[PDB]
Amino acid sequence: ADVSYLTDQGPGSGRRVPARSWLHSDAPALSLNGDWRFRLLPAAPGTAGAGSVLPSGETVEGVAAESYDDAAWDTLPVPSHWVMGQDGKYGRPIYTNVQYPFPIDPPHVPDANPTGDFRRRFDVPAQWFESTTAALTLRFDGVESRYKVWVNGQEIGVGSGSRLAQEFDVSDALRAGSNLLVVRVHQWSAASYLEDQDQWW
Amino acid sequence: LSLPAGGKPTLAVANLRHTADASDVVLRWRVEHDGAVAASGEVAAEGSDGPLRAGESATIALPAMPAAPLGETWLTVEAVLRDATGWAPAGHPLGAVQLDLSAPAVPTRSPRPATPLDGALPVSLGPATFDAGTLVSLAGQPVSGPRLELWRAPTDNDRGAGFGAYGPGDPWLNSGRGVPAPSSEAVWKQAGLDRLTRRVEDVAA
Ligand SMILES: [Cl-]
Ligand code: NA
Repeated sequence: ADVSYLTDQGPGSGRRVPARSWLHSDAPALSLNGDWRFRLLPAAPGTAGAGSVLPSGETVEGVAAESYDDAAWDTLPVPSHWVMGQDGKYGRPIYTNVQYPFPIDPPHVPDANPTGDFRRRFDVPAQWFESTTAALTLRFDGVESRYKVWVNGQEIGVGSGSRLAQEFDVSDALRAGSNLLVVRVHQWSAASYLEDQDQWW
Repeated sequence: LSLPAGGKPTLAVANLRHTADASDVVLRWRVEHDGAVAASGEVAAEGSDGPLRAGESATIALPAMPAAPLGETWLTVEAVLRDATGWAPAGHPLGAVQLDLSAPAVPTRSPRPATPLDGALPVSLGPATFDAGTLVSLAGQPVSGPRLELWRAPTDNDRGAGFGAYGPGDPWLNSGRGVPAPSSEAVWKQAGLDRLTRRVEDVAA
């Protein structure tokens, strides 16, 4: 399983939609915001230093599958930061001004890399698949830092740019009725080198 | 101590005292093969006219001591008090010297450097057990490591900054006062030597 996306120095990958304005449109839309199933892993699965981070039997990217046992997972509000509002259950904010909190060894990041897996079931109206609709777009307005996205088990792409919006074309992955969105979010990635603002991580 | 070519071990002795001769001292020797005593004896600290006098030196040939053919052979000589005083017991040591007499070493033959393989990592090797390439036990007990360390708990000297440091210049210059500099501890902490992080680049069978 290829996890070079974590250290890649490119703009992101997959079914990317060309950049456009954030507009007030009357197009049909829905918010995926709410309480999502969540777990925090101490390391990025599939990396050389994370050989036993996942539960027995789970494959590196098996979290994407529609056939997945997440029964025991906690829930986390989205939007939120996992290091805020949880009494430290998932770690705490880290404040640096100039210094990076990891070695300056671009584009490599530490083995201790809090990685959040998010699983969200949602419904999409049957009418969105009629010919009056040309395409279906999934939009993330902000994720810190890099993340990979799967819809109904299909890899959709990888996003970077923590405070920048990113749209993906999910026309071919969605179906009428019940759907699964899975997002894996890493605290540290190659993008962290571009994001050394004087603020809390 | 020295071993003159084809000769036997030679002990140089100097009585560096202000007044007393060496009649109160006995020179004890032992030869050990990998730490186990093989032979041992005593000689007296004698000069050209009785006990070695304050300011006098002598050289004495010790018995032949052929090297063990395998392992290491070490000679130890110690000057010890013959008799108790009010402040020390009979046989109290004053100082000691060693000489390596070992036969030419047979360095053990290390395994050839090997090319990494594809596929599964071993889960155990000899007394070691691994969980995805991470050590978890040795000889029946939980163990972690090895982990590189460059830090040591700074000594009081490591924390000093009065004299200068000797690194940046010939130490014989500037009356041997060094070049003004922070403490070792200060530079170690500034370099982050106390907080090294370990990143795994790759693991392979
Ligand atoms: Cl570490
Ligand atoms: Na910063």
